Amino acid sequence: ANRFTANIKGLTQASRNANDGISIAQTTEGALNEINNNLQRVRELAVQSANSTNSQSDLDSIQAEITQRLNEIDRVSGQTQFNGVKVLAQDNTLTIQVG
Amino acid sequence: LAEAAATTTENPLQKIDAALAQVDTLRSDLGAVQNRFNSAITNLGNTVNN
Amino acid sequence: AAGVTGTASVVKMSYTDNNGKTIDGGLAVKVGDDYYSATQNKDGSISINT
Repeated sequence: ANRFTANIKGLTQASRNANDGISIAQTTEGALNEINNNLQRVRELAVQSANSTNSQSDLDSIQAEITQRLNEIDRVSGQTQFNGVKVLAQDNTLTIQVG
Repeated sequence: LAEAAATTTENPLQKIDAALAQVDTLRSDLGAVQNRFNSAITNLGNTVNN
Repeated sequence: AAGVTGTASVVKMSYTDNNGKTIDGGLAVKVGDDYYSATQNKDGSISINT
């Protein structure tokens, strides 16, 4: 009975460990979706840029929003974090005991 | 305080066009930044939900 | 101080586009093909922006 109780409690806490894992994964994915949105919008702008009709002024106009969107991407990447974990600032491998 | 012009302006077109370029540039900057803020809003929304 | 080698002179900026339209800016300092944005001293002398 003692051994079974130990196993029960261990698996119980593993439940919440896995739930924290799902939470962190959800946060990361959430950040990535909007990152993707900005990249695709910048792609639209880049395709627009091909119009040789554009004057240098209009080219700078488009360049402005391109720069702003890129800088926003950097901002989100730097600022995102789960409980302080800079989930988009460095290659990492996070441990989650499940047994 | 501004003086009173004593000789006719030369190439006024170029100067007025420079002013127009300045103002349109600033307006385009405003347009981009506004999108910045809206994207930030959506970022915050997903963050709060999660 | 910067080690720039060549004659120093004060020139005014003019830009032209593919349309053929042209504009003019402020003042700058040109050494060879290089340029530097210039600011007017109140006395009529010129300085390089940094």
